[PDB]
This record gives sequence, structure tokens and C-alpha cells, in this order.
Amino acid sequence: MLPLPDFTATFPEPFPAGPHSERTEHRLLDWLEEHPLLPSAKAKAVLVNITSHGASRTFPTADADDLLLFAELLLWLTAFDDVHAEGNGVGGPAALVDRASELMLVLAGGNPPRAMSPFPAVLHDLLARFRARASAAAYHRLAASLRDTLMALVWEAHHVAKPEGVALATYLAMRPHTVFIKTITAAGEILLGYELTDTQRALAAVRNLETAVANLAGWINDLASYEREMQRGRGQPLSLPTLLHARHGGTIEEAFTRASSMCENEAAVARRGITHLAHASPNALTAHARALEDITRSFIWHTSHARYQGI
Amino acid sequence: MLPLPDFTATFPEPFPAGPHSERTEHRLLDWLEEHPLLPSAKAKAVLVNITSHGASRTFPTADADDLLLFAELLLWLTAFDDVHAEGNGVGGPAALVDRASELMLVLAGGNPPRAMSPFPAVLHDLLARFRARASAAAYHRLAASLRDTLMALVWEAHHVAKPEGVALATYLAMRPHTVFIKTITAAGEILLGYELTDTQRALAAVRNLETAVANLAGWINDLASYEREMQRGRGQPLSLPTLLHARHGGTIEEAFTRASSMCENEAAVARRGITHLAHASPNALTAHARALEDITRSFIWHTSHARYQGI
Ligand SMILES: [Mg+2]
Ligand SMILES: [Mg+2]
Ligand SMILES: [Mg+2]
Ligand SMILES: [Mg+2]
Ligand SMILES: [Mg+2]
Ligand SMILES: [Mg+2]
Repeated sequence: MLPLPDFTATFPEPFPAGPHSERTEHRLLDWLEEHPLLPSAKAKAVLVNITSHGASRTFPTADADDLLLFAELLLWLTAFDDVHAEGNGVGGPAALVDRASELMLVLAGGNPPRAMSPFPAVLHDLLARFRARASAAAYHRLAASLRDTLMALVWEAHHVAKPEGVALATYLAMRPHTVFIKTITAAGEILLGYELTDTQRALAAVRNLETAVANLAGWINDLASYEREMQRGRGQPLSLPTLLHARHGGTIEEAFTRASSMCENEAAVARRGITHLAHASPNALTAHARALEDITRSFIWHTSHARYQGI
Repeated sequence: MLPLPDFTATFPEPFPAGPHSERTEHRLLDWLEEHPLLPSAKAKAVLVNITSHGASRTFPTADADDLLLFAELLLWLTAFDDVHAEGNGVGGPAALVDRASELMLVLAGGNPPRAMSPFPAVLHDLLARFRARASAAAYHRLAASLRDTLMALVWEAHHVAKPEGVALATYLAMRPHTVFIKTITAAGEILLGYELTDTQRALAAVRNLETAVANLAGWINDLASYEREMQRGRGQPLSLPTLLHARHGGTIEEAFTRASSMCENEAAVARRGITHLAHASPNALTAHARALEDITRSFIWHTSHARYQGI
């Protein structure tokens, strides 16, 4: 069972998906035969599916080409998380640090030594295509979001063995960086062809909406992933219900009820923020509100995927 | 003894120091009583001295105010390295990861939870003053350089216990990030009031000079710091002579001879690169060549300081 959040009042189904979902899924499989990032063909098929079909919901406006770019970056990042991070790879946190440091060198520019992992070179190519498409500031924001995620995955890898050693407030601030929401949005500004001034980014209305969408994305993933993340060998995962259970005692069921209330409140904040920003102003504050709405709908959609709940 | 590199033909003494060296040293001590980053008053005095007097050589053009900003950032970063990183702090690599993750949150923007270390809040204030002074792209480059350094300090902390487990080529690519040269230069573009186009940064002449200055800064620090870094309890440090000694066998003296040859060659490359770029073009390629020359002279200067060789 486990109580789950109900978004009917804030983000009702269905979530619009754009056209190019099945082509993207095929062009992603051709790309991956050219750059094998996943060991298993089974794992590859599930991840290619949720990425392509999820990307259709994240950016319904699209362009079959722009969509494939974003889908390739998101699959690259998720595959890296799944192969190396969260303790999935051997060698402990130290091996992830070595892999993350190679990627930092790609991000810093100026040809680093060749790596025997394929992830650095793919990232190099992906960043090249995004740099050509984005403004200078927009690329920098994409690159920053990725640098921050790498530090946060290193952080997570040092705490998965003892999730109870993490304070709830630290987890809530770190989780937006491990759920990739900042990279998704920075990629969205590029591909949807808009960009906010640094003064607009400082607006409370803009920050409060971005915070609520980041919280909601991480928390719903935590709830949707808890059973799968649990069925592995290790104990409780480093995630929201585990920390609420440690904080309040009681049962996991009551932790999920608490988390589900947290998520519904956060969805209400996000809905109200989308309405404020969409009620016109600069066209950049709209479009951004609409970009964040579709990103949010796609995160709610992907919790029903096989990657999380099987059948 | 230990053979050391001779830069007389490439970067002869003396190195010009600007005027405001002693005021900066006093204004730094007043700042630190307001924000204690160093435990000891002895440690504080040495570090304030080399930072203020070194900063006078790094940016002779100056402005007593602009100089104090840069000096505060460089002292903040060096104090963080000295207190938490390279194994100086207890709790192993994991404690440094937690401290670095707090700083990543400062860099990402949007108020993280309050930390009980003072380093995050000082960084928050320092970044605020640099954002007001720099262009949007220039601030982003400063912030990126700092993100990259944090990952590289985390990397170093995972390898100091077994320096021989590091390949020479990996160390050479990582060391520019732990010697802080990229932050120094990005701060210089801001404070000297210039900035390169992304196409200029791609010029071979610009990249080859930046690489040679980064190599030289890290390597001369390695050689100057080897005796001090050795006199601690642990064995050989994670640094150039240690890795050359492991690569070639032989003696530490022959490793230092090899490293000294590497440094003199690199200084010759840097000198030739400074001449090419200074021979006019856009005024931005000059000034940059001159900025890098002064940065390089300051790194050579600071190897004679008490922080490295005592008396
Ligand atoms: Mg993860
Ligand atoms: Mg996962
Ligand atoms: Mg999950
Ligand atoms: Mg160091
Ligand atoms: Mg040191
Ligand atoms: Mg040193």
C-alpha cells in the first residue's frame, strides 16, 4: 500500500506528451549502440523508454532534434547515477569521486587526459552541442547545474551507508541537486529559447516557485522509488520517508502519510506560483511559469513508470 | 639542499609589489577578528602576511579596496584548504565532503540551512561583493573556478593516504584546481576590468599560456612545500616530486632535478607565450598576457615566504 500524494486538485492528469516520443526512443537506441553507457540491454530499454516518453512530457513544444539532445543529456546523467553513484558501483565513495573528477575536468574545458570510462567523452560532445545552441550565460548555467549535481552525488555516496546520520534540513537542501531538476530547467531555458535577467531570478515569486518544484520533484521520486530502492540488499535508502521515520519514530506508513502531506502542500504552493507568474509581466516570467509547469507534470507522470513500480 | 628551478632567464627578480601591502595586512587582521577562520594567532599572522604581500605582487595595479577583496577571497580559500582539506581535519574525506557541499550550496544561490562552520557565510558575502563588481559572465567564471576547486580538494583528500595510487597524468590535470590559479585569474579579469570573448579563450596561444602558468604555479608550490609537507607525521605528500620518484625510481634528489627541469621548461613556454600575446592584437589579449605575467611572478615570489621554508 503506502499512502501516496494526490495531485488531482493541483496537477490533474492527463499530462500532454508531444509528438516525437517514439522517434526519440529509436534515435536514443541508435546513439547508445554507438556509445554503450549501460551494461544490460534490459536496463537500456527501460531507461530509454522513460527518458524519451518522459522528455515528451517535460518539453511538449519540442523539436525532434532539440528533444533528442535533452533526452541524451538526461539519459547520460541518469545512467551515470545508476552505474557509479548511490553505491551502485564498487570501490566506495572514492571511485565515484574519481569518476566525478574526470567529469569536472570535462566541464572546466581544455582537454583532460583520456578516460577509460565512456561517460567523460559523451559529456564533452553533449556540452559542445549545448554551447552552440545557448547564450553564453545560458550555457554557464547549464554547466553550473551539472557541477553542483556532481558534488551532491559525491555527498550522497558518503551517507548512503548511514542515512540516519543525515539531518532532514541538509537532505532537503541537497536533494534538488541529486534529482537533476536544476539541469532540466537550465536545459529548458536553452531549448525553449528564453532566459531570465539576474534581477528576475531574484524575485521572490520566481525563487519560491523554483523551490517548490525542486522539492516536489525530489520528494515524489523518493516516495515512488522507496519500494524498489528497498528491495535491494541494503537497508533504508537515503530519502525523505527514511528521514521522517527517524525524526518522528512511529511507522513507515505514518512517514509516508507525512511525506504525502508535504508533497500535496508543495504542489499547492507550486500551483499558486505558476498562476502568479503566468498572469502576465515580462514574457520571460510567463513561459518560465509554463516551462516549470510542464517539468512538474513530467515528474508526476514518471512515477507510474515501470522503472519505479513494476506492474 | 634539493635542486630547485632557476627562473633568472624567464622571470628574473625582483617582483614589483604595489603600494597597499601593509594596509591590506592590517585590514585583513581586522576582518579576521570579526570572522575568525583560523584557530591560532600565529597561523593567522603568517597567512595574513603572505596573502597581503603576495596579493600586492599578483595585482600591482590594485586599488586598496579591490586588493582587499581578492586578498579576502584568497585567504578564505587557503584557510579552508588548511583547516579542512589535505587531511588536516578529522573525520576523513567524508567531513571535507560535508564542508564542501555546504559551500556548493552557497555557490548555487538561494539560502541554504545555516552552518556551524563560519566558512559558508563569509563565502556568501565575498561572492556578493564580486557579483556587484563583475559582469554576469565574469562572475559565472569566478563561481565555476571555485566549484571546480572544491571537487579537486575532495579528490585530493581521497588520495593523500596513498599518493602512489595516483597516475602522474591525473595529478597534473587536477593540480591546477587545488593550487587555485583559475580562481586567481578569474578574480583578476574582474578586478583589472577586462574580459575575453569565448573565441579568444579558444585561441591556442591563450590556452597554451594558461596551461603553462597553471602547471608552473602548482609545480613550484609542490617543490617549495615538500619539506614542510614532509615534516608532518604522514609520509610523502601527494605532489609532483613524490609521483616522479614513484614513476622513475631513483632518489628524491633526482626527482627534484627532474621537476626543476620541468619547471624551467614550463617557465620558458610561459615567457614565450607572454611575448606572443603582448605583441598587440585586441587589447584584451594584451593585459591578459600582463595579468598572467604578474600572477606568475607572485607565485615565484611566494616560494621564499616563511610559510614554506622557515628561515
Ligand atoms: Mg540518485
Ligand atoms: Mg536512482
Ligand atoms: Mg528515487
Ligand atoms: Mg592544498
Ligand atoms: Mg597546503
Ligand atoms: Mg604545497
